[PDB]
Amino acid sequence: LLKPLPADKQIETGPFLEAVSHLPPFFDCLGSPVFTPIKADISGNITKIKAVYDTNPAKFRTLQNILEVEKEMYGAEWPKVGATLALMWLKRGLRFIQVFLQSICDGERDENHPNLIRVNATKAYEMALKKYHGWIVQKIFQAALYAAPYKSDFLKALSVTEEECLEKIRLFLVNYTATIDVIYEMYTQMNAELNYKV
Amino acid sequence: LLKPLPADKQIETGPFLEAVSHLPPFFDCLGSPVFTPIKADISGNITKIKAVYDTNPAKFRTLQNILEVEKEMYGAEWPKVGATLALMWLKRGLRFIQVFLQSICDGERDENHPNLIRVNATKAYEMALKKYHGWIVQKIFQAALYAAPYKSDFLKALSKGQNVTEEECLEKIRLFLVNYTATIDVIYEMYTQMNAELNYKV
Ligand SMILES: CCCCCC
Repeated sequence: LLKPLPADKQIETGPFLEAVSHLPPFFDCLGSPVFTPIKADISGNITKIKAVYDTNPAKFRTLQNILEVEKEMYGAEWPKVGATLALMWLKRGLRFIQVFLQSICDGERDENHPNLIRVNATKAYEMALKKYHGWIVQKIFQAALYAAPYKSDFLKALSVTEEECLEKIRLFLVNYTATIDVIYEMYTQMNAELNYKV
Repeated sequence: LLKPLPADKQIETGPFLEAVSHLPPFFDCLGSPVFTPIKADISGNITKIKAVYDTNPAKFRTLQNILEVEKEMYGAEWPKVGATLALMWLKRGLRFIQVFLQSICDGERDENHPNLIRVNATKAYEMALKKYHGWIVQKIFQAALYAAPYKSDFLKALSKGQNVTEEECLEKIRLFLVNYTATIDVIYEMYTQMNAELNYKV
């Protein structure tokens, strides 16, 4: 469990990194090597933010410290630089995981094919990543969906019943959603969000 | 350039690793983020072979030493393990680069769609990797060719900064290919002789 947001809504870097380093394996529960590059991309971001943090933990104590310090340090290159860029991408993946799991927990599905995960992953993708992907990467997303597991199999890998698995997940989603929201609002407030497409 | 093959055809782990270290950036010359995971995968292999070798340059002096030693270390798990597995996959990416450049150089081409490299990448894929990829990854490869550059850009990017003609670029590549092609053929031969090749698919 991620720690809850303090009153001031600031996120301490070290403990954020520690918690989110546990999430790349989420993609291993999908059950196919097709999803390895996704895990590697999210891990990459985390590694890079950690590297910046470790150069000076006091100065980069919060995620906000990271953005404001880097903004001065890189001037006209910022925000397409350093840990600011890595976190800009990381939050999108983290949002995918949030929308995806929330959707599953809320019982969104295709009534004709309730044990697929297509409508949920497609929803998450739409809300988290689609806007930042060119048409070629979107066609790759579509191919990758044919590697998706059965919902029941994914929930089994995420592990002690299935009805509770969903409840553990709902409990996880509280502070996770709240933290991700704060990070997005931070990017918006600092005009650190970019829109280029891969 | 890669060191030449000696008489004994034993490939020295340290130089080889140093030479192939220059190759992952090849994929950056393709000009799209779509090829990044391929860069990362080949780099991964190189790094893993280095981590095993660094533990004892002497015991792992040769590529053939890696296979011999690991065979003993890991028993029934081998060859699906360590640097042997890493190089099993590395060789396939290296052969992709071999076949693809070789093709380009030799011509080939389509010319109902004249200056797209779909045909050269495709030959290279078929001959090096397709057999080890299941239908989803192959479908992914198909979508990824849409991101492939035109020929000239590619060559432009390969020599980038040095100031060369297309013709000059090509012959530089041809020169490179001699100890590279020879070296990759020897690695493939070693895997066959040591019964270290696996055929599982991704
Ligand atoms: C480099 C991408 C810019 C997006 C902001 C409008």
